[PDB]
Amino acid sequence: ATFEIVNRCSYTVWAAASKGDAALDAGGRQLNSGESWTINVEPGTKGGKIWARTDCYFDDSGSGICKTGDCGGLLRCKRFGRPPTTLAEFSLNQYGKDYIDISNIKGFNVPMDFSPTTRGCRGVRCAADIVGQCPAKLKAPGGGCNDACTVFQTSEYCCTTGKCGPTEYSRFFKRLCPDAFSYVLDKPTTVTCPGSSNYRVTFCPT
Repeated sequence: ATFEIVNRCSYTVWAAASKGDAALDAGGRQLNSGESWTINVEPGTKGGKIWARTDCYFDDSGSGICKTGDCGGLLRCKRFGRPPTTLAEFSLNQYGKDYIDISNIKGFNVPMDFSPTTRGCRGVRCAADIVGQCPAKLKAPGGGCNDACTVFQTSEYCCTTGKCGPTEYSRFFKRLCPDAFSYVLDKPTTVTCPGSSNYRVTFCPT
C-alpha cells in the first residue's frame, strides 16, 4: 500500500513509520512545511503506526533526539516513539479488510488527518488544539499533551487488568477528538476500508 505523508504544519516535522519491531519503508524522514513523503507499506502489515516527531536534532549518521515521538534517538525509526504522539494506526489486508484509526492513547503532539486516497471508506481526523487546552498535569514540557497512562502509570489509566473505564483525562481527549481512541477500551473508532487501500496522513490538516 502507498501512504503519502504530508506535512501541512508551518513547522518541520520528522515523520516516522514503524510496526514496532521494524521500520516501515525508510522509517523516518524530515518533512519541511509542505513536503510530502511517499512510502510503501508491505501488504499484510499488522500494527503499523505513523507519527510526527517535533524539535529533532540529528547528526549526519541519523542519530539524535526529538522532543516528541523520539524512537530511540534515530532518524529512521525501527521502534515506536516516546509519547506524546498522535498516532495513525493501521493493519492492512486482514481478512480482506484494512483497518485504520487515529489514537490519542499515547497522547497528542501534532494534529492529524488519516484518509484513504482510494475509494470505499472515510477518513478520521484529530485536529483540535489539544496541546493548547491540555490539562496542566498532562502537559509535556517538550511539547505535546501526554496521556494519563504515561504520566501516572496506574492500572486504571493503563487498563492493565483489561478492565478500566473512561477517566477525566480520557474524556478530555475524547471531547476534543471524538474520532480518535482516548483510552484502551474506548468504543472503537476504527474505520474499515477495502483491503489494499492507499492512504494519506496529513499533519496539521486545517
